[PDB]
Amino acid sequence: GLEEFFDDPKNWGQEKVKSGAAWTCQQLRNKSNEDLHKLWYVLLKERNMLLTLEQEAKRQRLPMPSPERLDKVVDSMDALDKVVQEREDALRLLQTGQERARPGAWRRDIFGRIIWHKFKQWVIPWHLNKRYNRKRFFALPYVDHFLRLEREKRARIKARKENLERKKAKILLKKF
Amino acid sequence: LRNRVTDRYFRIQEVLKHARHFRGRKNRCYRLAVRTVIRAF
Amino acid sequence: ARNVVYPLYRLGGPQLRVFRTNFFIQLVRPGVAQPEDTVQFRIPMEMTRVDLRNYLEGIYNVPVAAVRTRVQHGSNKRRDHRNVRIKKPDYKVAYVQLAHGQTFTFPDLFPEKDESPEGSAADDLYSMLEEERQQRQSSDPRRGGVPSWFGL
Amino acid sequence: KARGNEYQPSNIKRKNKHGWVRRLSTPAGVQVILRRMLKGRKSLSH
Amino acid sequence: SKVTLPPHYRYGMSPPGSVADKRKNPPWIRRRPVVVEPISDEDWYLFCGDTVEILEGKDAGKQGKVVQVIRQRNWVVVGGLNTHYRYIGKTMDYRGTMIPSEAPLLHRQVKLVDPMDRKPTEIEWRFTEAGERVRVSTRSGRIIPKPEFPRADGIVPETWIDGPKDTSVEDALERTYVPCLKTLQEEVMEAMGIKETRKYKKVYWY
Amino acid sequence: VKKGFRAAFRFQKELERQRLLRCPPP
Amino acid sequence: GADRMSKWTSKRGPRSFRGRKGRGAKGIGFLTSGWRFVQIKEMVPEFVVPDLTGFKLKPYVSYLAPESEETPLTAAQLFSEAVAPAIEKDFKDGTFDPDNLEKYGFEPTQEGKLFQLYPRNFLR
Amino acid sequence: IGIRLTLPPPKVVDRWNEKRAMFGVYDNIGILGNFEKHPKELIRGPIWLRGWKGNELQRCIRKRKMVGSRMFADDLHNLNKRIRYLYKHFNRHGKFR
RNA sequence: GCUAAACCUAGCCCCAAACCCACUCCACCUUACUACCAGACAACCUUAGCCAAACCAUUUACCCAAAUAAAGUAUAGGCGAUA
RNA sequence: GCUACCUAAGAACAGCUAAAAGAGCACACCCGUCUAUGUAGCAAAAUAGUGGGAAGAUUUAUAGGUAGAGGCGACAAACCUA
RNA sequence: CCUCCGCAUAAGCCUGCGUCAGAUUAAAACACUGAACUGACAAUUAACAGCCCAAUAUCUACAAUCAACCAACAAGUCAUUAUUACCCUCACUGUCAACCCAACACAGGCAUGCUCAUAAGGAAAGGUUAAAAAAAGUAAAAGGAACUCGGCAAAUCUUACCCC
Ligand SMILES: [Mg+2]
Ligand SMILES: [Mg+2]
Ligand SMILES: [Mg+2]
Ligand SMILES: [Mg+2]
Ligand SMILES: [Mg+2]
Ligand SMILES: [Mg+2]
Ligand SMILES: [Mg+2]
Ligand SMILES: [Mg+2]
Ligand SMILES: [Mg+2]
Ligand SMILES: [Mg+2]
Ligand SMILES: [Mg+2]
Ligand SMILES: [Mg+2]
Ligand SMILES: [Mg+2]
Ligand SMILES: [Mg+2]
Ligand SMILES: [Mg+2]
Ligand SMILES: [Mg+2]
Ligand SMILES: [Mg+2]
Repeated sequence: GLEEFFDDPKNWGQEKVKSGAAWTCQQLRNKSNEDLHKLWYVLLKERNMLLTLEQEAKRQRLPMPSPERLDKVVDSMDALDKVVQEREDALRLLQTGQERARPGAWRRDIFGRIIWHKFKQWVIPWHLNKRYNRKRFFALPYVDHFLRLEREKRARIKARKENLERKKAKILLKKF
Repeated sequence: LRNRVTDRYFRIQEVLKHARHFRGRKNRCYRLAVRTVIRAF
Repeated sequence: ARNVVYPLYRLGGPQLRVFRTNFFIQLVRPGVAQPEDTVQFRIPMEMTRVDLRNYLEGIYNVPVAAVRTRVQHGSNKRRDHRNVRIKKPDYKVAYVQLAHGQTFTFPDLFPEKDESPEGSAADDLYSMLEEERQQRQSSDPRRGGVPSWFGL
Repeated sequence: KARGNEYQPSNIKRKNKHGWVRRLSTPAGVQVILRRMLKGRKSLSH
Repeated sequence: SKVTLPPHYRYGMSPPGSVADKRKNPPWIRRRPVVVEPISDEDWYLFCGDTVEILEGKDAGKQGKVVQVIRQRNWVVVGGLNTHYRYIGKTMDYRGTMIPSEAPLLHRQVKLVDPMDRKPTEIEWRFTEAGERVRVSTRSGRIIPKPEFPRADGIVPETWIDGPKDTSVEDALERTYVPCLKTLQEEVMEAMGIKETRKYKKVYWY
Repeated sequence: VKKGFRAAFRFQKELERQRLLRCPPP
Repeated sequence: GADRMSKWTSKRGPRSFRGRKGRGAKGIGFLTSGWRFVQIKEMVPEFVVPDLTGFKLKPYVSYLAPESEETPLTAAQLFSEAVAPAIEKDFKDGTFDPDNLEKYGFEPTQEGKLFQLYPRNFLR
Repeated sequence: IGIRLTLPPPKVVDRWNEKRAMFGVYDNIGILGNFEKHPKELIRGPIWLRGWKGNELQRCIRKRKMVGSRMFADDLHNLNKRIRYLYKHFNRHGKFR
């Protein structure tokens, strides 16, 4: 029901809700997948209620009773997602020997940079895909001078950084 | 800026101390004080 | 789910199912007067009316009769000290109308507090401050400025 | 007459004349975008 | 909770997220950085909760307990010893309540004290062959212990009771996982009895 | 700032002389 | 001139530009001849919500619980705790044959089933 | 107003530095080392000026000759323009022709 | 005595050494930052001029092998500026 | 995205006299004859009045096209972002 | 007292006189507290409008103008059929404002519909005095272009001739 967007009515305006110990990745790995699913939905409802309370506190111009609860829930769901993703990654590596469950390819775009292009699951083959064949994955080498200029700019920034590190170290040693 | 001038104030005062009894802006402003002190000397 | 790639549906294909949804919604207090069966939510941009209806009836078992949505444009008028515009996020709000005649009034969460437990970290220093204030406010206009400390 | 109002805004004309697709449609426009990238502009096009 | 500080930011006896610190160092501020001694994480001996000896200052030779450690400026605040006086309750018609308030001390200004004779002593970090890693005094050669201090959680674990939303230890540690070659999707599908008979078909990725 | 010490010393002496002129000791 | 720095959204162009841009919501159907929108039931994500009546697992943990050394799960660990015991038993019994790894949990191709792993058929 | 109101921090100089105390050592190494090494080979610095004095135009020409193939593009454009300008100035302008 | 004044250190420069960078998820060549559809077009080419020749009309160093020396020599050239 | 010319597909033109009309009076609308003010001005070309046209070789919204050794021009050496 | 305004849509713009607090300060061409503002909070809800369509052949001489007589030229703004394929449905986006182009809270510029003076919308005078010079008007004895380069301007309604 809609009462699940709010906590126990006895806690309304009580300035403190003594609870903690967000879930740990190890403790979530200790659990099974059905338990993980059910706990995910429990955490989802708790997070929704906490977000509702935070927004209402902002509207009322009052501090949130215990804001760390939201952080605990958020990181607990992040740990649960990490555990599920780890199990999935291990299973995919075991069965197909692959990472990056989104297929892609190292390509080189119109500006001459090296990009990782992720695929887009179309329904017709690429050779008669009209929109796809308008993107250009090649150089046309009027871009090579710009590539060298960008490389030199990167080198200048790196040289400045190293020189500044040297100067700071020299000052530190000069005093101490 | 290798070795710019540091003691310009003392040269300005060298000229200006002979203008203290003048009248107008030439007792404090160097650009007019220098001319009037040259004429006075 | 959000920030994910949807499988491409082909005619005759299976049902698209999400098992651990990525949508979080806020139940907001209306800023204007609304019908008694209208509940106002603040939902992510990628959520739709069907998504929110299924969310409400599957997670909270709330019977939903209607859903309408709109996009509120956050202000891009505030300037930083560097004269850089600060953008308040655009968000999406939804008005849901309950199904079987139910009504919903937004609760009053913050009233009322009544507690007087013992304290040491802050209440002791508050007793400090209050006692010093109550003891050191004994000035006299009849004295004209002479310090009221010496016994002589 | 008065000649300060030479700008008559229209998003269609703007995007057609100085848009990303119009830039990339020609090797000269690609080099315009590359110059913007080299200079570090926050907006490479309209 | 997650706020990034400017590259040259002054740590100033108040937490970076505090209102006082926001007042003192607004984002517009730029001032000369304080340069501090570089000390690694494996040779900082004095921790929040041990007794130190003040070598010099307004009070030299008096023993005290550190109450706060600021590693970003090599600061240790000694409890109510190196103090100056200030007022806290401030109004336009009456102000009083003068209190002592500590000023931070650099780590050369204080030295560690061993509980045998209560004397200043130098500490070397000698790796014990039992597995743990603790401090050792130089002159006499004793094990100075890491002092017990309340943690940043603001809790005491012994006087802790489970709330209505806290899972108990038994059912939080009970292992229900059986490793399998099936995904979460298959497991929940079969557990909840969802029947899908039509098949997914070939799609072109590019 | 301008690097140097001679002008700074001269100006410090001038300021000390002016302070002595303004507030002569008994 | 025009605002170059503000993000291009669906509120900014003419009437045709509005309604084409969108805000990132995923489509659930198509448009027919009379501008009528046909919804596809299978294109709408169906929320798979479990039963929580007898579920004793709260969204927090007790402080009395003890710490444990972290150990991220690897494919090697999953294989060791999933297939190693069975294949060890049926090799000790002498029934293990290297040709048919299928009955140990492996499958040659991933096209046949519904939730294929590498292209990631499913949603989340 | 131009002068600082305070005295600058006193700058101490260690005259018996390692570098200051060892300055000049192994000079005259050719004279009293059987001329196996030249003192010009004790010089550290840019590759295009070690044991070479040169003019400013001469320095630019030498730098472009010796190291101008692995220079940055903008730096090399600047060097070419500087050589052009310096040629014009030292060959067409000034007193004493 | 107001306005003001003053301040070191952010950083930068020139060298040396060393060959340097870039997918957390999602989106981005269409009106870029847009989940999802049937003509498949496609790049490869001698710079010029200012300026100098006291005008200008042939001509006028500038190109990518460590240095140095041969040597500003042989040569070229409105045989002249210069190369 | 001004402006010159063009292409596609649009819109506007009261009332009276209607000779039939690149006809007349006359609004909206387009232009700018003369005067006065203004001249760091409301305005980097405006205001008030007065005027020419106003069913046409008219005015006008939208999108597109032609560009500088050029474009476009009912040739003013006009216009092509003051 | 004014209204030659206004209300919508399009285009443009993008939160830009809604609430609360600070108003000690800060922009208000001065002020109260709100158009030349600071922070927080809140709102624009689709039916209106955008966002369309399965192929392969085939069809499509007769304007509009109350479309009826009549009358034209510059000759025009709207249409299918045959066979195959197809039984799921109401998603997404715009929706605020005292607003845009002119460096401005600029006597300028700005498409269409609707009433053409209103049921919309607004205020020329900070206070005083009653000099000159200046600007815009009103009235003027007798005369009536004697003015002036010129009947410019103003007021009255105007004949005849010439050049191009
Ligand atoms: Mg010449
Ligand atoms: Mg000359
Ligand atoms: Mg000439
Ligand atoms: Mg006519
Ligand atoms: Mg007429
Ligand atoms: Mg002519
Ligand atoms: Mg002419
Ligand atoms: Mg409206
Ligand atoms: Mg202007
Ligand atoms: Mg009214
Ligand atoms: Mg007024
Ligand atoms: Mg008056
Ligand atoms: Mg007045
Ligand atoms: Mg008269
Ligand atoms: Mg006369
Ligand atoms: Mg006369
Ligand atoms: Mg007249």
